[PDB]
Amino acid sequence: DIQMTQSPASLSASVGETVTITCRASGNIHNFLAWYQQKQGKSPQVLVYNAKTLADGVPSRFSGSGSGTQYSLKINSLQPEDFGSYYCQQFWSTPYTFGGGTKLEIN
Amino acid sequence: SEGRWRVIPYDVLPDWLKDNDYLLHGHRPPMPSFRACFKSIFRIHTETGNIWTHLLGFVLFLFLGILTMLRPNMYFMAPLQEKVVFGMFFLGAVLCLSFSWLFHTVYCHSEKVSRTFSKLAYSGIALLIMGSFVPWLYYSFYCSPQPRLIYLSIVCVLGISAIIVAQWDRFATPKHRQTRAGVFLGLGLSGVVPTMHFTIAEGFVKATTVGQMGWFFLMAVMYITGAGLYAARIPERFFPGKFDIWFQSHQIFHVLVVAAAFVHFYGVSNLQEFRYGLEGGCTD
Amino acid sequence: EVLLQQSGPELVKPGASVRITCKASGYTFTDFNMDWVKQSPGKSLEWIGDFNPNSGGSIYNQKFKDKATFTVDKSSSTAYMELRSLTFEDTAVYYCARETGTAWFAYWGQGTLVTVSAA
Ligand SMILES: CCCCCCCC/C=C\CCCCCCCC(=O)O
Ligand SMILES: [Zn+2]
Repeated sequence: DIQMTQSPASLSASVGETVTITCRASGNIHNFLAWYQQKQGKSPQVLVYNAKTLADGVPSRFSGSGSGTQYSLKINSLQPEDFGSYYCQQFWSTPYTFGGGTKLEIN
Repeated sequence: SEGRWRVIPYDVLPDWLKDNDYLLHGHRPPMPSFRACFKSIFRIHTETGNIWTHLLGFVLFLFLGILTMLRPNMYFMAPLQEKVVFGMFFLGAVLCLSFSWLFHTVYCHSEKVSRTFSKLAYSGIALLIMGSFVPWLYYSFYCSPQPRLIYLSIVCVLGISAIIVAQWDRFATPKHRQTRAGVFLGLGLSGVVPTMHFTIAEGFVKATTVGQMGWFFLMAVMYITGAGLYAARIPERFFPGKFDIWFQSHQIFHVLVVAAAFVHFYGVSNLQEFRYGLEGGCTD
Repeated sequence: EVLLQQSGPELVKPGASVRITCKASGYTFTDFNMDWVKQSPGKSLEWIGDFNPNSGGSIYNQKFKDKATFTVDKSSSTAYMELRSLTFEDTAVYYCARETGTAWFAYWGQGTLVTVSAA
């Protein structure tokens, strides 16, 4: 079971600043990583799949990077509507696993 | 167990994987993993036929290559010359077929990977056509060094020009499918001039009984048929969705390349026996 | 457009079973796989399994092997998940997500809240 580990856990920043969420995998997942944004009480929406491919309709500020076991999700200019919960998942190992999550606050 | 995937329809493909709108189903999804791309060789998809045609063909000319290269030197008039000149043919053949089946495997990796192997597969075609003239021009003008070097200069500047154009991103776009056909077809059209030269320089009867006059016909037909099927997508255009996996236009073009290079080798071989045979020696 | 409509909220006593619906529309239902995700309140997402409606196969998470059971109705483009022997640890929101070749989810259902209480 490939277990993911999100570093920020609880992220706080202001409007316009650059933030980054990392996601370290226990084993190699070969860029089979997806990022999701979930709002309170609603379903998650994919932001970046296949490590770096930006999903359709996602603003350009969301960027995906990394390779092998370490990956990242960067936000260029943080926006007041970017608050919520962010998750990383891997779809390489036989039992798919999500990260711990990262709550994002905007001051 | 790990790295699982399923084929997707055409509509849910990214823009860099939509090269043929007549192939409706059976496409590999974008998988940025070389391990998954090479394992897909043993799975059914739109690229399975394209891969195995030039994967097997690369072995055919790897066998034909090192068999001719390891022929005992006591059988050649000029072992160093005839082998280096023959080597350019099998070198362009091994490069062309390797750059092709590699391209059709990592085609679904990413945009950067597909863009890179696309230029290699395009340049490999020119390397094959350039390398095909090296043994043919050597024995055709075995006694005339002036046109032998002039035609080599023309084929070089025409093939390098084709490779230069092959490095352009808009060259590989679907709107220029007829353009990519005309480029490498015009590259083979250059060989018409030395073919007529050899016919009038030697006897018109010798151009038929000696060597093969049907060599030009077999080659020109496979050049025309290969370019036509490629630029028009003939099998799938009539019935889209009926040729997603097998007998598509790209597959028949892949086989025609291996068949045409096979005929050219068999043609240059009998073209070689005439040069160091009597009545085939140098004359004024 | 592609839409995944799930059943309404469930309120059952412990020890009972339940069946969650995932009505698919806007695409060929047999062309893609459908997954099931569990999200406990205040916790992260848990992958329950996937389902291949074209071949009928299903791969479960060993955490839920004796918990969930996947069913299909190709004639209505609908998927089902069946949770048995419900306890308090099963009170969560259960999603159905669709793949696109590989298991990255571009389409999600609105979610089905199954609450287990004895009040
Ligand atoms: C001995 C020469 C061997 C190579 C030439 C024979 C095969 C030629 C194939 C096609 C000729 C016209 C080219 C049009 C299709 C090429 C498209 C492509 O670049 O893949
Ligand atoms: Zn090809």
